[PDB]
Amino acid sequence: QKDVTIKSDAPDTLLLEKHADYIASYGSDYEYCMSEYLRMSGVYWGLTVMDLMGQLHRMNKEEILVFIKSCQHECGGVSASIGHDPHLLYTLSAVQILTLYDSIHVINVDKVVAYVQSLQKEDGSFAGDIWGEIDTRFSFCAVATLALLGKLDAINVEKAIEFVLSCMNFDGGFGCRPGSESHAGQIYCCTGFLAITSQLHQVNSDLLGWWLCERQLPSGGLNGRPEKLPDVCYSWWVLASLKIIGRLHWIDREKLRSFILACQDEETGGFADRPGDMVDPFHTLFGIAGLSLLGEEQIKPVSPVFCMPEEVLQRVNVQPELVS
Amino acid sequence: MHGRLKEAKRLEREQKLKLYQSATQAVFQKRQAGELDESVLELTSQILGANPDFATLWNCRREVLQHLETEKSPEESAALVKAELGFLESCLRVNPKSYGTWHHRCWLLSRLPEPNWARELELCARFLEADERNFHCWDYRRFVAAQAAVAPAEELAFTDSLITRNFSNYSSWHYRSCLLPQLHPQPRLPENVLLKELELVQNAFFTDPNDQSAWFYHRWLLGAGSGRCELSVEKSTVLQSELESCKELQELEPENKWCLLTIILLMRALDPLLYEKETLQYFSTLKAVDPMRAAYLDDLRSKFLLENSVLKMEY
Ligand SMILES: [Ca+2]
Ligand SMILES: [Zn+2]
Repeated sequence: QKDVTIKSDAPDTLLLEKHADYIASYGSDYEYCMSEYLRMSGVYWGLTVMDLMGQLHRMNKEEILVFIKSCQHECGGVSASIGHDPHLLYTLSAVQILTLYDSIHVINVDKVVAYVQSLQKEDGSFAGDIWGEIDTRFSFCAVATLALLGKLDAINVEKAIEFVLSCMNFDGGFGCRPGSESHAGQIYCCTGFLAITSQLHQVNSDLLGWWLCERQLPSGGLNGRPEKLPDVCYSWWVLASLKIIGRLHWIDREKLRSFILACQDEETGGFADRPGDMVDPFHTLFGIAGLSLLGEEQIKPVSPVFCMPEEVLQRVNVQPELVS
Repeated sequence: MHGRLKEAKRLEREQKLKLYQSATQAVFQKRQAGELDESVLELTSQILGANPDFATLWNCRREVLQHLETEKSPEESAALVKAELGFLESCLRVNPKSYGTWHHRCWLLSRLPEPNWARELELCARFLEADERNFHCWDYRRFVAAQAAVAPAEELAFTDSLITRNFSNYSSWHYRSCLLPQLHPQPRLPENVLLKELELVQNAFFTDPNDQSAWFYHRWLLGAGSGRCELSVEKSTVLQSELESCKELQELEPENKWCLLTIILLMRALDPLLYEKETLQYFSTLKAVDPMRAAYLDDLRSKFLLENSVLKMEY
C-alpha cells in the first residue's frame, strides 16, 4: 500500500554514458565531506560500478592503492579513511577493491586474517570491531573477506554457521542478531554467508523466496520489509538474495526494470533511492548491479554474493555454488 | 543517503562544514596528543548530534570515558555517565535509527554496577510508540529485557497491547513468534497455545484485511501447528471455520490477495486431495488478482500437485 507512483516522463532507457561520467567526476563538498566515515566503501561502490560498465580505467588505481595501504592499522584491520578506526566493514571494502585491481599484496594479508579471526566470539558471531557490536552483517564481512583471500579456514566455521542460523526467523528471513526481525539487508548478508560456507540447504528457499518476492510493490520497486517504501538499493538486496536461493524468477522482472530506470537522473547521471530524489554512488552501484542480475546486456555479469563482476571472482577462483 | 528530495541555505552549510571540519581536526589532534579529556566530549557532542554514523567519534568518547574513570572520583564518574545518558537520549531524538548511538548506549549500560533497567524499558516503550517498526529499539528492548531477566510472559503482554491499539504490527508479531516458543519450550507449538494464537491473528486480519503482517504470521501458525493431519476435532473445526470466514472476506474484498492465498493454504492443511478442484480454481483467481506473483504461484501449485500425486500413490 505504501508505494511511489512513477511519472510518465520517467527515464525508460539505460544511460550508461552519463552514469560513468557521474562516477568518474564524483568527489571533485558538503556530503562528500560528511560521509568521510565511509570513504573506503564509497570508493568500492564507485570502482565496482565502473568496472561493471567497462570503465574502471577512468578511475585512479595508483592513488587508491596508496590510500588503502595508508588505512591498514597495526592490528591488521582497515579503516574507512586515514585516521579513522579499523572496522570489518572497511576491511571488506578494501579487500574487494584490491581484488578488483589484482593488488592484494598492497596490504598485509596475514594481519587482515588475524584481525578478522580476533573478532569472532564464543557463540560464533562477529563483532564489527574492538567495541563489540554484534551483527550478522559482520559475519558476512568476515567470511567474504576471508574467502577472497583464500583463508576461510582461519575462523571457526561451524560456530559461525550456528550463529547465523540462530538468526533465522518464523518467516524464513534473518535479522541482525538472535530474535531480530527479518530485513532484506540482513537477508542478503546471511544468504551470502551461507553461500560462501556451503550451507544453502539450510535455508527454506520457498518460504524465504516468498517473503522476498512479496517485497515488490505495484510500482515495480522492492522494499526491504513489510509496509515500507520501495528503494532502488533493494534491487540489489532482495534480488541478490533471490538469486542466491534460486528464486529470482519470483519477481516481475519487467516492472522492476522500469522502476530502476525511473530512478536515474537524466541530467546529472547516477541513480537515487527513488525517482526524483538526489542521486549518489551507493544507489548508482545497486541500480546498475540490479539491472545486471536481471540480464542487462551492456553491463557485466555481477556476483550476487560478492557484488563484484563475476569475471573478477572467476579470476580468483571464488565462486560459491547457489541453489539451482 | 536516503529520502533527499530534489545562497543563505547553501552558505549556512558552508559554515556548518568549516566548523565541523575544525572540530573534527581538533578532536584528532587531541587524540594523537593523548589528551583524553572533557574537551573531546565537548567537541564530539557537536559533531555526533548531526552525524551519528561517524563511528570513530563514538570510539573517541568511549576512550575518554574509560580514561576518566581511572583518574576521577566515583561521584565524578557517576556524573559523567549520567551526562552521557542525557547526551545519548538527545541524539536518539534527532536520529532514532543510528547503529552507533544504540550501540554506545548498550556499551555504557553494560559497564555500570548499577544500571536502572526499568528506566531503559520505558525509553523503549516511548521510542516504540513513536515508531513501532524501529528494529534498533526492539533490539535494544530485547537486550534490556535479558539483562533485567524480564519474563517472556511480561513481554508477551506488552506485544498484545501494541497489536490491538494499532496497526503497524509486523515487528510485534515477529516478537511474539520468538516469545511463544520460550513459554512453551522444547529442544512447533502446543495445540492450546496455537488455537489461542489463531484466534488472536484471525481477529487482526478481519479487523484490518490489508494488514499484511497478520497473514504472514498466520501462515507460520498453520505450519507450527500442525501436526499433521492428525487434526483434532477442535482444530479441524477451527480451520474449517477460518476457511468460511476467508470466503466471506473474499466477497467483501475481491482485490484482497492475502485471503485467497490463505484459503488455498487452509485447504492444504485440511485435506489436499478432497480440495484439489477448489485449490486449482483458487490458484487461477489468485494469479489474476496478484499477477506479479504469477511465477511464485505456479511454482507453489506445481509443488502442491506433486504432493498430491505422492498422496494418491500411497493408496
Ligand atoms: Ca586510470
Ligand atoms: Zn537505499
